[PDB]
Amino acid sequence: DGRREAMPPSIVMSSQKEKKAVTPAPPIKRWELSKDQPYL
Amino acid sequence: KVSPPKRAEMKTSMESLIHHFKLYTEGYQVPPGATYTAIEAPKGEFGVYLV
Amino acid sequence: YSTTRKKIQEWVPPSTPY
Amino acid sequence: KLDITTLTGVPEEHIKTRKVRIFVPARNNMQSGVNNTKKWKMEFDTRERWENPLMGWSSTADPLSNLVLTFSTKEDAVAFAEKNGWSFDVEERKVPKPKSKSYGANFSW
Amino acid sequence: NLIEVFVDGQSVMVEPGTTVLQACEKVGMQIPRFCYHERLSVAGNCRMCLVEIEKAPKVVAACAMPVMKGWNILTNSEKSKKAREGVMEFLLANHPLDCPICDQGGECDLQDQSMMFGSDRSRFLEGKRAVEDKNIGPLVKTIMTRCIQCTRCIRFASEIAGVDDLGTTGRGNDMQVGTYIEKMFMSELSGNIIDICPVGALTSKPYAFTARPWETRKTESIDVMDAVGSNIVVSTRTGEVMRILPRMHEDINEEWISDKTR
Amino acid sequence: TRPTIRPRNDVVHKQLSAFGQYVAEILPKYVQQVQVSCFNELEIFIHPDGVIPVLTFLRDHTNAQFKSLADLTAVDVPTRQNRFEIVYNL
Amino acid sequence: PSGEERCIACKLCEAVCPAQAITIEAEPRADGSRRTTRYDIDMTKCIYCGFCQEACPVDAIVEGPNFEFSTETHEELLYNKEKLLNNGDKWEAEIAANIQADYLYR
Amino acid sequence: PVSEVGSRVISCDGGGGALGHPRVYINLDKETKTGTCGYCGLQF
Amino acid sequence: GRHDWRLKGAQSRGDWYKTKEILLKGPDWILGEVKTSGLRGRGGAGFPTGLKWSFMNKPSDGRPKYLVVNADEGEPGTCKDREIIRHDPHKLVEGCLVGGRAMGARAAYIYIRGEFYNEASNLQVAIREAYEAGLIGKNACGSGYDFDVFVVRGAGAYICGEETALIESIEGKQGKPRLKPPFPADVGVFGCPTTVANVETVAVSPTICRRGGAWFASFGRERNSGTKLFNISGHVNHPCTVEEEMSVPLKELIEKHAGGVIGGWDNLLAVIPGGSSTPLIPKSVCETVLMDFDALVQAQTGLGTAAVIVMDRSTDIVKAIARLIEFYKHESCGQCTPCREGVDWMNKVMARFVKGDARPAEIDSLWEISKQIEGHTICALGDGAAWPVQGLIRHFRPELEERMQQFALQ
Amino acid sequence: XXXXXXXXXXXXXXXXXXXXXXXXXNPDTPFDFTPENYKRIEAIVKNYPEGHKAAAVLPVLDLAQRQNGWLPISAMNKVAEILQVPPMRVYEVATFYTMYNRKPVGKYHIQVCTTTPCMLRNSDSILEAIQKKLGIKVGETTPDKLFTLIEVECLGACVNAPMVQINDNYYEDLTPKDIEEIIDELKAGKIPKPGPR
Amino acid sequence: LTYRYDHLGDSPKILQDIASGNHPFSQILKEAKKPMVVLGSSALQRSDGTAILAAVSNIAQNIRLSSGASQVAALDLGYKPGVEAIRKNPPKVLFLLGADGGCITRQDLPKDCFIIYQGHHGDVGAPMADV
Ligand SMILES: Cc1cc2nc3c(=O)[nH]c(=O)nc-3n(C[C@H](O)[C@H](O)[C@H](O)COP(=O)(O)O)c2cc1C
Ligand code: SF4
Ligand code: SF4
Ligand code: SF4
Ligand code: SF4
Ligand code: SF4
Ligand code: FES
Ligand code: FES
Repeated sequence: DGRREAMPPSIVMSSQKEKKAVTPAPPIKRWELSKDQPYL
Repeated sequence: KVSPPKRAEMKTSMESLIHHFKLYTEGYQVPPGATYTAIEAPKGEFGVYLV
Repeated sequence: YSTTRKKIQEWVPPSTPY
Repeated sequence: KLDITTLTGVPEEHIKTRKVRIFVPARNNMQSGVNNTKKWKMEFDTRERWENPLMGWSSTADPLSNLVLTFSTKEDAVAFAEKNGWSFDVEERKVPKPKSKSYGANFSW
Repeated sequence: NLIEVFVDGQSVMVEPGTTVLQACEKVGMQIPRFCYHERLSVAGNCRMCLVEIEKAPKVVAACAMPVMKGWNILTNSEKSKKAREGVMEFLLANHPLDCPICDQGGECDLQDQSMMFGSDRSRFLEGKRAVEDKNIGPLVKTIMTRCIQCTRCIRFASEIAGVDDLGTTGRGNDMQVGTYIEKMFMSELSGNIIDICPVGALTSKPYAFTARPWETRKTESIDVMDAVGSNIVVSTRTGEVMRILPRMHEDINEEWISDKTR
Repeated sequence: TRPTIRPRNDVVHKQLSAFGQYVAEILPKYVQQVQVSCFNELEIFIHPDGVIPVLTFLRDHTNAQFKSLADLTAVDVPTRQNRFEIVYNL
Repeated sequence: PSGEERCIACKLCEAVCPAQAITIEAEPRADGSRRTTRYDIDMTKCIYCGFCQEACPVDAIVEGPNFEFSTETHEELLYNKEKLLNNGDKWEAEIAANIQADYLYR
Repeated sequence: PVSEVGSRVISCDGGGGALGHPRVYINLDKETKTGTCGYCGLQF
Repeated sequence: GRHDWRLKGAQSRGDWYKTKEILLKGPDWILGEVKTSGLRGRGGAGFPTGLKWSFMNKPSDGRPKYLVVNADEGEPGTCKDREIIRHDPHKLVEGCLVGGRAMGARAAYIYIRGEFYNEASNLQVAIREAYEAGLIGKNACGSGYDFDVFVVRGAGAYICGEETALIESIEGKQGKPRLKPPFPADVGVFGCPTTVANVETVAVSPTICRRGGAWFASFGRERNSGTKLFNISGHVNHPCTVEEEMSVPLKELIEKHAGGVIGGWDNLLAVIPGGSSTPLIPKSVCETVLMDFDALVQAQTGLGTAAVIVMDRSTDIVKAIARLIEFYKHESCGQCTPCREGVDWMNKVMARFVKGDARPAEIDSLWEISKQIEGHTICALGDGAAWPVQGLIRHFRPELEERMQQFALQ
Repeated sequence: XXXXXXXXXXXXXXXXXXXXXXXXXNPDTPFDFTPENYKRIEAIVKNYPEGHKAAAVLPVLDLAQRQNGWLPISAMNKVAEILQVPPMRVYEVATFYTMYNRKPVGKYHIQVCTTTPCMLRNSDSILEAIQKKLGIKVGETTPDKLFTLIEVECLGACVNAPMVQINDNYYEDLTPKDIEEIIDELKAGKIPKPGPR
Repeated sequence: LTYRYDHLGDSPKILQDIASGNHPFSQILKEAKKPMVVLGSSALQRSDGTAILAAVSNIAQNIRLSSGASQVAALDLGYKPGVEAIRKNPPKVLFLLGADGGCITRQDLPKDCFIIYQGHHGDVGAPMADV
């Protein structure tokens, strides 16, 4: 079963009820340029 | 529970026929929730937000 | 055209007097 | 009394000469299930629905017969219709009384 | 004086004694069921209600054992779930492929229990038993074969209609809830069984075939054939009444209804 | 439990979690809660008065260079003290 | 092939059509077999999605190979049961040919 | 049309292997029997 | 005890003697004499019998207390009680009086199979003599205590072998055993508290009350206290009933009491202790296992109430197991679903197995489906049908598989 | 409620019921019991506590079975009327068990072991021998309507060799010729209860 | 009725007798907690309905001393007599539904055949009713 693996969302703060900076994700690299046909 | 049984099968075994029947009558339930999917449709990203 | 006959088939008063 | 009748485009007829009928739906009795029973809903009263002269279809006049709305609490529902300026017929939640059960009471004597 | 008992996690100050089923009913979580029915009687057949004790290795029928002494019970425990699939495959091992024609088809409890719990693949691979009909009266349309021996209906008859004409017969497979002897069973509460019958094994002839459950609107009101004033759910397929059913109400009908009114 | 069910990566759930904490601390005059839908979708709440200031920073860098609204959905719900429930993808 | 009609009014063709074009009103046969009284459909609303083609357990209704039946008057679009049967009579070797050629993929 | 012989329980499908009505078991011999949709009665 | 079933023969067993003394108007010491005796259930239950009977000790509550011997002797391979009842009713009667006193029980109904008609009759005669001597009823063989025996006949229902089913059989209701937790210890026949015991237990109890219960404890392993009758059957030279020490190895009792195995073949093969208990492979069956039931628990097996099914390889095991499962399928009332339908299910498959027509993959599912029944049915008959098959899959797989392919050539 | 105090003299009356055959060593009409049978059934009805006479159901049917040799539905209705119990419960009892016989039996209702231990002892040769004799196939009556073969589940006489019983009479240490000889002796009008060893 | 229950005799007999405690049944009625007196509507007609009601009420009085459609609605609003016994023939009767009481007699009809009939079936009342 897969649908039974559905789970309530993980939650943080619930504000209703050093330290370091951080990215949502590591930055993606710039793409290589097409290799075989660099220009058109 | 989500994909209807193949016809050769639904015509010859009980559970098959039942899930067939309910998949077309009531249809499948989905867990409550919300999302935004998006894909590279040719004109641009196509975006579905549903709950 | 209409299919499956009728509905209420309501009753009517008798021909005989009183 | 936050009346919003002017804001809704609804014709006066149907904020007037008909009534909502709040209730928590009864269990289908053929079922043994209980899930659909809970949670208030806000059914409107039925009006006329005749028959199509052709094909016998149930042609219908009223704007909003099929409408129905779930709720979490009754007070919220009543207040809801009040915000709409709606006539209403609130009905009690009617949870079954708990009952004693005993397999051995069948074998008293 | 009322015992504490743990539904899966949270504590619940449950009433003394009272069945595990009733405990989870009190927390509102709903165990899969068939043969049991309040306003009837408990029975050990149809062990679809099996649930797992917090510690004791083997599952016990939910409507059997009364709760006591700070019990905890994992309704969602995996062993419970394997148990339920286990039983459901057995029930479906013989119930005939009749869903499209069986008049119970819209809401038969057996279907929904098959969806919520039963394993989807078939893995029975032989031959279903099937049995001849037993004609019974102007009203009920017995079909059997779709019978699953939740005795239920007999527990209805002996304990409410009071007639004990119908009853179980035979042993093992071939045992049948049909009454022996051709004799017709007429009673004033004969109609309510059409409600009580778990599946399509017993369904009202007069209403038969005429409609399907997802269709009809279900107005609430009260009977007029009697001044007794029992609550009901009238059911109409658009501009025309289809069938009547009882609507439960503690002061009067309580889930039952008459018969002349039906 | 492999062929059918989705694998659901822990990693993304981590990064979104921590980042939710990150914004939760950076500007908590208004972030009611930073729930992460388990299939990797963060989603903070906002006091209705607070819309402009939050979104403003949401374009403004720290990491929140979330340019371009994808949409401005308006989910409705009859209950609740206030029914309409606006939503901003980014 | 026996010459008996297939339809048995499990009525879920009504229950799965998104346009809900279909309307059915079954009543018992004198023999006691389930049957329709006024199966009907209207091409005015039907979207030719072929959900009905999938849905039928007894494989009664079938989305026929014919694709041309443009007509003068709106009232003709709204097929009656008898009309469908006549279409089933006109084409039966053809349809049975398609289903014969196709069903294994189903 | 004429009823098939039986003794006793036997299959029906309406004769269309994955083309007929879904398989069922009629259960009669000397008695008239069935049925689903297939009229294939087993009076014999 | 095989000779002279009349009271004259009980004299060879010494009759009642000091039984009047045993009636000290209090179970208690004899109850302790039972508890200390270490006796466990002969019904295949294996439950601490003195503990089992102690449960009824509670001050009456005013409802009359009863007793019902589970005299049936049915299970396949089991003909233990036959020669007994046919040749020693009296000690059974004395046990009824002693143990009935142990409950303080007012009475002692005894259900029988209806097949045992002639000796239900002869039992009725010897019991009549027990009334004739004043042994029973008012006063009853001295000590002044009243007690009231009766003997019900049966009618072809092996399910009645189960105790609660038998109780339910008594009221005229069908042999459909009650759901727990009410007990005969709590609510038995009608509504009154009752109890049930194997013919062994009740017949041997007075002897515990004479000869020392610790002397009973001496035999076998301490947790397998005492002795038990051992039927021997199947491929055996001299099939017979033989009471014996619990701890005795099987090859011992066969090759001594039974006239021995017919060869060294069956030693390599399965031999079933009882019926519901599983067959075991080894050439080192007995060489490993000891007939006392716990040693069989080491072998993942029950005693099966000590009936023995010797099984040479001249006979295919599969045919036997299949016929066994047929024996179950004819009998299980079927009120609880998993039994009602699962047993028939297993029979339906076993047919394909003896046909050898089945695909191999099925066997796992069978072994799987057995798991589904293995704990679930409301009474043990479904479990008893369940186990042996699991043992067979546990063991003789190649026979099955090769039978399958050899059919597959066709 | 109530109770049943002992009656030692009554047990002797019950002894006749236990041995009415003596120890060796249907269209809803019609039926009625012999007076001696009323005597017996009262004598055994005494055996049960006064509160609930329903317990008397099982033995009573046996007596009817002992009388008619068969069980017409009218007899069931009769017993039902006697104990006031609904006929349906009676039918439940009539059907649920094997010893009862809705169909007429032969003057000798053969019934024979079929469970494995006798199969291990070759019950097959036995049944094949009798079948070879009468030509009857399993449950069909002889046209003479005197014999009725029935394969039977474990008789519980498992210790002993192939076995048969015909109306409460175990026969043991069977050999296929032996049974034939005993059918012959059945035609001789006398039987013992003979283990052959 | 399906269940065991005591059967009595005749109206004024067993009723007034138990009312005067002549019946042994009156005693068990005395020791009984919260006694219930069930009088059917059908019993009230029966030529002298009032007499029966008086007798049963007496039983109610005794217990207290010892201690330890289209019907109830109209009486909630006092439409008594309710019975047609007022007559005195009154011209132009107005049926809401003469399907029930139209079986009785049309005696006012020769005096006045006219009868408005406001029913919903052609049964009984309609044929013998103008308008
Ligand atoms: C002759 C006989 C047949 C039995 N048959 C069954 C049976 O079919 N199913 C079952 O679960 N128990 C059966 N039992 C066991 C009973 O259920 C009961 O637990 C046992 O007889 C009492 O054990 P005890 O004598 O050791 O106290 C049988 C017992 C006897 C003596
Ligand atoms: S009612 Fe009986 S047949 Fe019709 S669907 Fe539910 S279970 Fe299958
Ligand atoms: S009658 Fe109704 S309840 Fe009794 S078995 Fe057949 S279906 Fe289940
Ligand atoms: S599916 Fe085809 S046959 Fe079955 S009901 Fe709907 S239309 Fe009639
Ligand atoms: S055609 Fe497509 S849409 Fe129209 S009814 Fe059949 S399935 Fe539904
Ligand atoms: S459990 Fe299965 S076998 Fe044991 S009694 Fe109940 S039904 Fe018969
Ligand atoms: S209700 Fe628990 S066993 Fe069926
Ligand atoms: S083994 Fe077949 S009867 Fe005893």
